[PDB]
Amino acid sequence: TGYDLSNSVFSPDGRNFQVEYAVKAVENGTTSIGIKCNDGVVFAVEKLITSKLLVPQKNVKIQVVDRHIGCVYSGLIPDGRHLVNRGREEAASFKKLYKTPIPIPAFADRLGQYVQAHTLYNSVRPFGVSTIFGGVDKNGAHLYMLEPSGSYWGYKGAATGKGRQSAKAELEKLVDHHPEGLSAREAVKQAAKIIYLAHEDNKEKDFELEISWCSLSETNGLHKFVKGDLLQEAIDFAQKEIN
Amino acid sequence: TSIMAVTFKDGVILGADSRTTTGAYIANRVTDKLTRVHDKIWCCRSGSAADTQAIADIVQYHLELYTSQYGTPSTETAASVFKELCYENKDNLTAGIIVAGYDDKNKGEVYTIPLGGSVHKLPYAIAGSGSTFIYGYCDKNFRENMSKEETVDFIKHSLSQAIKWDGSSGGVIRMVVLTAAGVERLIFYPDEYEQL
Amino acid sequence: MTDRYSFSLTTFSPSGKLGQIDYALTAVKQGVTSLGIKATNGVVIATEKKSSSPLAMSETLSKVSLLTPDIGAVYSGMGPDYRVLVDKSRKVAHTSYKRIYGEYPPTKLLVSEVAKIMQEATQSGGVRPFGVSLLIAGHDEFNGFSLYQVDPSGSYFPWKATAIGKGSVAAKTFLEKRWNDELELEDAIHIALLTLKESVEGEFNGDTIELAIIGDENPDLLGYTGIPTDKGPRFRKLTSQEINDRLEAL
Amino acid sequence: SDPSSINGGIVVAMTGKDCVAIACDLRLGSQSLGVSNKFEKIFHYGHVFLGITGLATDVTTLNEMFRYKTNLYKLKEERAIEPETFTQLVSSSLYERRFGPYFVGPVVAGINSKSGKPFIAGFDLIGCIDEAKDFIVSGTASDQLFGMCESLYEPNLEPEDLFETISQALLNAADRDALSGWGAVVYIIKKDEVVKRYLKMRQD
Amino acid sequence: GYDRHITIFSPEGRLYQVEYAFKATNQTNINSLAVRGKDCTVVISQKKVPDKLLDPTTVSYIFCISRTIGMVVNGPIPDARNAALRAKAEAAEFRYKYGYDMPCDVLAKRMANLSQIYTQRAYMRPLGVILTFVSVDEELGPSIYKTDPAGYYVGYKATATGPKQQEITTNLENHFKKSKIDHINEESWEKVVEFAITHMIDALGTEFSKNDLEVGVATKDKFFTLSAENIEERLVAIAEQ
Amino acid sequence: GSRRYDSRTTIFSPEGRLYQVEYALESISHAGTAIGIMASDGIVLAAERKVTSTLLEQDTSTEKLYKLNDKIAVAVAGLTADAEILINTARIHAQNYLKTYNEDIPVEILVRRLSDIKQGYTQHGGLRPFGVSFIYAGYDDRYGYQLYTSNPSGNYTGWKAISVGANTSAAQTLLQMDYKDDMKVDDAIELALKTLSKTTDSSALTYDRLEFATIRKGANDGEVYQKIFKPQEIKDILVKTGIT
Amino acid sequence: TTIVGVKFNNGVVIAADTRSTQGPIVADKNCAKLHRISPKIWCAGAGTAADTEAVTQLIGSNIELHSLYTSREPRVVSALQMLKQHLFKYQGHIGAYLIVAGVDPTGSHLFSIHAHGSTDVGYYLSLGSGSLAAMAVLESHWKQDLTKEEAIKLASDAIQAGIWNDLGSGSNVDVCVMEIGKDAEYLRNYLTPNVREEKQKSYKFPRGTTAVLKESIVNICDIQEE
Amino acid sequence: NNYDGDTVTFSPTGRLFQVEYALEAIKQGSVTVGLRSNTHAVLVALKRNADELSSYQKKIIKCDEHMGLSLAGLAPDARVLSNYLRQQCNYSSLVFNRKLAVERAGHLLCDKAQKNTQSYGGRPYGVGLLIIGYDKSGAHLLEFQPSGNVTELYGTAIGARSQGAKTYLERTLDTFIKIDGNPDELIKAGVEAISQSLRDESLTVDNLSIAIVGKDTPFTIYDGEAVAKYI
Amino acid sequence: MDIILGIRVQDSVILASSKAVTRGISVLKDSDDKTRQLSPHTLMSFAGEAGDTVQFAEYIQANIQLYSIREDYELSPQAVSSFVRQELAKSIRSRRPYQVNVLIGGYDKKKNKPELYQIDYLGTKVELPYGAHGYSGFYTFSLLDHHYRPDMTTEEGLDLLKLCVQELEKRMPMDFKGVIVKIVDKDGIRQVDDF
Ligand SMILES: [Mg+2]
Ligand SMILES: [Mg+2]
Ligand SMILES: [Mg+2]
Ligand SMILES: [Mg+2]
Ligand SMILES: [Mg+2]
Ligand SMILES: [Mg+2]
Ligand SMILES: [Mg+2]
Repeated sequence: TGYDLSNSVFSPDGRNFQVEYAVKAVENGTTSIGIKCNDGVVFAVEKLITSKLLVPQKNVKIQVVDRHIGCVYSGLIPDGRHLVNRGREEAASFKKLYKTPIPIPAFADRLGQYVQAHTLYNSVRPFGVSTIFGGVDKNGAHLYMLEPSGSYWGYKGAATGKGRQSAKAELEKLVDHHPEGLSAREAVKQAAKIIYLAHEDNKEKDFELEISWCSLSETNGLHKFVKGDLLQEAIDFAQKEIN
Repeated sequence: TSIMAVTFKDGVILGADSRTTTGAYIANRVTDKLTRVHDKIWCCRSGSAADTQAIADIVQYHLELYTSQYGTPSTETAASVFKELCYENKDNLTAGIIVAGYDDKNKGEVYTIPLGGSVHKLPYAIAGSGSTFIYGYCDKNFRENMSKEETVDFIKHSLSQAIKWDGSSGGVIRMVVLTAAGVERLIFYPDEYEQL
Repeated sequence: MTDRYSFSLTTFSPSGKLGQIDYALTAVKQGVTSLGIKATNGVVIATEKKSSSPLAMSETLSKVSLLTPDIGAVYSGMGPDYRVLVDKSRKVAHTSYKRIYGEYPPTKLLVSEVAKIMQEATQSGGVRPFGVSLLIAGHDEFNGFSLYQVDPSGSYFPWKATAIGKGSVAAKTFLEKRWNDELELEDAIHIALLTLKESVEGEFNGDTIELAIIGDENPDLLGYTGIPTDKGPRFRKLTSQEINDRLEAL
Repeated sequence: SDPSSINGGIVVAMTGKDCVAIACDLRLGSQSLGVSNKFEKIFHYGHVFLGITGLATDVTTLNEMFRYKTNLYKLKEERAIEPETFTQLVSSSLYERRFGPYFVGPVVAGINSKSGKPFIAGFDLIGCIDEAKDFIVSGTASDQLFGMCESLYEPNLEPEDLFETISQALLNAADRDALSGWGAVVYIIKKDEVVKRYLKMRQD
Repeated sequence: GYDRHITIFSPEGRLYQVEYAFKATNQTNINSLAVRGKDCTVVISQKKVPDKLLDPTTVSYIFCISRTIGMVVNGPIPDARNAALRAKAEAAEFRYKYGYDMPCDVLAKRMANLSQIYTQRAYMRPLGVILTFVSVDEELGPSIYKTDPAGYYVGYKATATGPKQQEITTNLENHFKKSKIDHINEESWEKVVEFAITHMIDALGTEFSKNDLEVGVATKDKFFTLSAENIEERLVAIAEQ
Repeated sequence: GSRRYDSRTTIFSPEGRLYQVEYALESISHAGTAIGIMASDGIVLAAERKVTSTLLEQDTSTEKLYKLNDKIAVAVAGLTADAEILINTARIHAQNYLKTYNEDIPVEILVRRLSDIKQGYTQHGGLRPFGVSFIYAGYDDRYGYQLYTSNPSGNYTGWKAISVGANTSAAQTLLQMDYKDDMKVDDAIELALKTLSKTTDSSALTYDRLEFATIRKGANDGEVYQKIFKPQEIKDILVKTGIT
Repeated sequence: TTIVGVKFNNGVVIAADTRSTQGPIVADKNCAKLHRISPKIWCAGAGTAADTEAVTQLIGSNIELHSLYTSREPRVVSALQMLKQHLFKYQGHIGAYLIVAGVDPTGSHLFSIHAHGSTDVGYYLSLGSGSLAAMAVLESHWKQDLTKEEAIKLASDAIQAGIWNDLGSGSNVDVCVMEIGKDAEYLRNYLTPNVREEKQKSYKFPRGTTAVLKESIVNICDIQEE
Repeated sequence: NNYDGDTVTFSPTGRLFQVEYALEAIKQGSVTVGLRSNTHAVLVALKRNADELSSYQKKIIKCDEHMGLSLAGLAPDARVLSNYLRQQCNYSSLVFNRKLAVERAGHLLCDKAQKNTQSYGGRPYGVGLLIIGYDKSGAHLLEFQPSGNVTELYGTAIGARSQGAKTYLERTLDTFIKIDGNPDELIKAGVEAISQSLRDESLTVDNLSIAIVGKDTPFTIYDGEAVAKYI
Repeated sequence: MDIILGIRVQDSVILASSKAVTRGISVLKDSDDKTRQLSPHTLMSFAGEAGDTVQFAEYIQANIQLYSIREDYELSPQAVSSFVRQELAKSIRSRRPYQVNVLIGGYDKKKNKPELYQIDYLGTKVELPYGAHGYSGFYTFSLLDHHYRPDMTTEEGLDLLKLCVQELEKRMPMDFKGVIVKIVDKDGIRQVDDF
């Protein structure tokens, strides 16, 4: 034994336990989701209100990469920021050499390879975040989710954090009860609901909802934060559904 | 050297003479100045033969690696890679490159990259020492959305005049046609184009 | 990152043993038997092509390798370690000799360079020893024919005949009985085949045996004519057919 | 100014029947000023002979470098280096300084101890091998040497006829060069004996 | 017990970290199979999309390395993509340096050498993947070369990889014991793909829909993968015979 | 991270000893015995090869005795591959000195440099020491004939007669008994072989299990010659001194 | 120097003169300028002679290693690509000008390469100070689909034009023929049109003509025994 | 326990013990309070001496004219991080002629701290920081933890027995947020908040440290006689 | 600087070196000693570029003194001269070369012979009976070629030297302000303080 004490060591079953322990930190984080819609993507996240002293609207968690990609994550927040900074360098260098803004699948692999590299050596620690990200490129909308092992796939909808089971089930319903499509505006409302539903498993504290989206028609393919009236509306849609 | 690239309704055509000189000596009279950097992204080269071959080979490498990872690159992307090499190494390069390619979304596109490494998207482009003598002719005779046969004639008549006046240009006129249909190489001999 | 294993992974134990070298030799012991025999007018090296699965094309896996036109190598132990040593050995024959002297190195000196590479893997930071023993056969003008064994420690020794791997103790005994200083190359090949049959379990033919010689200059393998003094490689790999021809008069 | 003609000097080598000769003047100067009449330009490493003309500091440096390399060669190979092999070593060593070269004109002379074949070779300062059968010349009076050698040389001279030929070639060439002369040495080289002869010549 | 954790020899001359990397190779619970035609090389792999929230078009273990070379991987996806990116870089660099396309067997050797280094150098872990490279080589013709975490590689008439590799392997051996040739004697790649799928069905004892498979095909001068609809057309022709 | 697997090859024990050096010396004590004896008119080096086989090619083999230059040779005891690394370094040092000063390197200066290299591996770098002890036999015009030893600690000392490898306690006692200052080379030869004959773990001592060398002024007029003995010449000297 | 390359039916031939000069002086009357990159890939160089030799040996060495690594016979495009990237890197400071010719599993090839790193393809090429004399002949007599015999004749005639008309070129013609599916045949001194006529007089000296101060025996042996 | 020997190791529940041990050094540090209105932001810090012959350790550091912080934990780590902040504020002015937004300063600190939690040989920082500033979007208060977590707040406290002050501020939120244009009242409220963390000792003239920044007020530190007015 | 001369007689080496130091327009000093003792029986005189001469000489001296302590032995003049030559040969392909010419006069206690080595800034070494650097040889060598004998005494060597310095003082345009003379023999190094 002692196989779990060092990153990059295979156990006798062929597992990297340090990566599996990184997942535990992710499973201990706040719930975050992504929903792919007809011409875009929506991202939402639960921000726990630790105290009344937190300034509302002011500790933003969703992050833009370039101008067309949104990223949200659950787990160790600083690890997520580190990963987005790297993502921004990778997007900048791609656009520098190739002119066109980085395609979402290309961007996903850039993050994938970087996260995977942190499972190759004992001199570094795996990332303690699962990251949901995506946006619009020249081939349409794309939504990805990336784990601490470096593993990622494309998704119709995705969820991570403490309320991931609840949110998955909610996402599975949307996929079945809308086999032809979901509009960006619908998806914003649905995102609000699913976060409110997933908040059951973090009930001791009350929370702040945060949403963003990129849609070819609603935002011109750029990533924007859902603010003001449209935010309030989706909050109302969500509040009516929990009764 | 006389090189040009012309967009038309079905795509783009590149044209060039076949002469390369060492002073007044014709070192090669059947040179191929039209080079492939991707299936339907080609370039015409002018300036230092060593520099433009080196650059072209590096771009072909970058686009082959781009393709493996991200699929077919745009013509704009190919021009951007050329530009990067020409701009960052302007002190050590003497390269004048025209990039021409065909997309299905974007159709035929032409980008000229002159000495300093700037980029310019154009309906058509001319370059090389022999190009100076056909600025007037090309400006007067180029129309947008010509047919394949009109475009072949425009290029043939243009390079015929460049060859006539420029001692550094000569030999055969080579052309490469880039469309949805594929890639077609054309060649025209002195006896055809001289008497136009 | 950065390689932060800058300390030795092979170290002396209280009894004076270098553990990793002994363990490397143990890996060689498990290896498939290979051998070499020196004759008056040549050298033969041979081994068993133990194919992992019958769907494997075993001719695509070369256990006997040309290092220079006059030098060849066979091994017992870890095949992948052998393959990279052959790449390095070929390169060092050029970088530290042919590019300097305009000629290929003599057998002992190439053996010396391979041995140095293997020694460094036994003392350098963050590496384990190579888990192979090599038998290197070759010819050069001033030393004639020679046969060398190289071990995981980097130690090398010249042999008249020897065997390494699985059934080496039995094979060495067999070789002590038959070897003499008057063997011609055909006699040595015949003894190599006889010796090798003992350690081979099942099929024993030209497709399961890999065998090469260092012998006469082959001008037909040179690839060009017209320079009298260039007479061609002395290393030749016997064909499947040539091996089977000699297995009848066996 | 030109580094290969500051110090002056000449070397010539010739092949005959089962022998080779190599000869050199003994002058070292600083342009017009004669500095030494004992500056030998021929060195040997076992049975391989090396003459070097050109810049004298590089002559000295290269001798010390090839002594170094042929000594290590001998310890490893357990035999003396041969003329053909040494020639390649000289070429390699010079070319490794392609863009900051030694300003020399080396000449190799020797007999292959196995085949018995006589061997000579010459180089430019940057390693190009000149492998003539008949004769090799080098130094500030090389044009004069090409003149003498071309007319005086015939193939298959016996050791003591070869001596007279190469001696007369060197002497009369040196007398038409301001920066060469002040004495001369001639090595006659056979498969097992080597004789060294100092010549009497004018001292102006 | 530290000879278990890094790539140094155990007292029996073994590398445990290499052995455990072979075990990671079957984590995905996928089987693949490669065969050679007259003019082509075919590789098929099981496709399993267990979650309904996944975009199944992005779920793949077959990679287009160069225009001529395809690669299928048996092992976790992150290590697979690491190997895929590296092989793409290697193949592109080879073409730039030496002026011709990297042969399938040469790329396999190169990746096998990289793997060998990870078994000898302590700071690098082995990749828990098995790589099967396919092409129609311009000198050697249809080619299959497979690499593993030990740095071993060899060419194959045909091969299989995954948890049930033995059943597929023996099934293939028995066919070639019959046919007595190195390959599937079939003109069209369509018919070689049908052979491949048929013999996987028999060996696994399972039936496939168009979404349960992944197919890669190598021909002279291009390697490509089939869509669900091209595979459907393959499945249909199989049923009607 | 990596610290976990570091043996720390360069630390003191609580008694103030260097573990790895002690264990390397233990390794060397199992190597074939090598003996050096100094006379007024030369030096003898004699060494025993570690058990042979009849198929080992003796006449082309070199495991114990190495030429560093024309005036200096070494006898080796320990890991041969480690010794070759150091030997080539010493050969290069000797040529560097000759190139710089145009004089052959004094024996001690060569010995000190090699010993300083060995020392470095015990103080810094975290690498294992070289498992090698040397006997140096050489001549220079300052001190004449000289014998030195060096071991994995990088300490060196001078000797009239010395042994390294297996059974040094027994060998040293025998040399201590029969050695005399006025002794000549031909007697020293006999002493060395007799000492190996008595200390050997083999049943008897034969030509095929020995390497032998001398450094003599025995060369026409004020100059020194090294003689690595051929197998036939070792057979002759064994007969001549009545051991076979 | 005159060097040519000529493509024919089933292969390619190269040829060169044999004069090497030091300024206006002939240093070697019978230099071999045809070098081997690999058994069936040969080249000839003009410009800085040490550079052409060095660059030939370096790429020849790396080509051999590449071939051993890939288990394939070397390709001409590989020699070309490695030469041009090496030369381009040194910006023309390595004064190597080469005609490279060969056959490989892919076919027969003929390339020129210039010191700065540019390359050219052709059916017939020439290089060196005699390149214009040679090219005049090649442009006069070359045709599509030459036989092996016609190509050797054409190539050697092109070299002869250099030998007679270019002061930089002289002495003999060397030829190397590379036919597909065969061994390359290197024909050293294929033509010999310049034998020195016998002189009028022997310049052999009477022995004792030269004045001598000292003789000594040089010790070329190592230190003697005993 | 087997998992706390370095920062590069997760526990089986996904914790980073070296980081948690770094957090523990803050809990031992002397209490410091931060709070803000819409016009001003205030830091109050209780300074701790070694004995009665010794000076009181300074807890408040100026970063720029519009920004500064207070510390709890390892003071040399605060000196490193505050120096880094000074440079970043400085870079923003020299290159962009722009005052560094307090929020950007928080993001930069987070990223600097994070790198020391993911690599071998490093250790986490062992200090907590409260950063106040007045920029283009008004008054701000940030809390930095050496885990890399940075949080924007109306008020807070860190160090030994900060919990008392933290509850006091939580009660008073609606009152102190409205103290606009009256610096003295905002300080008073901060001094009152920090008093809920005192036991045994009380606020004296060499004990108390106050800093304020706002609308027309450069970041300035009050010690000694200058705090008499507030005790 | 300017004139340095050396002559090897029967049992000693004599080095003569000019005293003037000139900075362009003015003679700054007329008593400068252009020499360093490298070992008890080895002396080096030097001339060339300002600053570099003394820096080089003191660097050589430091290295020879270090060797002497390490080995408790004095290097032979031949060995010292080869070391010095290598340093100058190394310097000529440097970024900024030492422009320094030297004469090395030593008495070899092993062979009981005086030895004079002439080395220029390129690293051109020659052993000579008498030597000079710069233009000094142009005025003096014809006298030395005439009068020199290998069996001269120290006093005869000094007299031949006076004759050399007198010819220099007559025909040389520069006033070099006389010479400092030093003798190297079996008993070491001494200065002749009346010349
Ligand atoms: Mg024209
Ligand atoms: Mg003269
Ligand atoms: Mg004169
Ligand atoms: Mg003269
Ligand atoms: Mg490893
Ligand atoms: Mg250029
Ligand atoms: Mg001089």
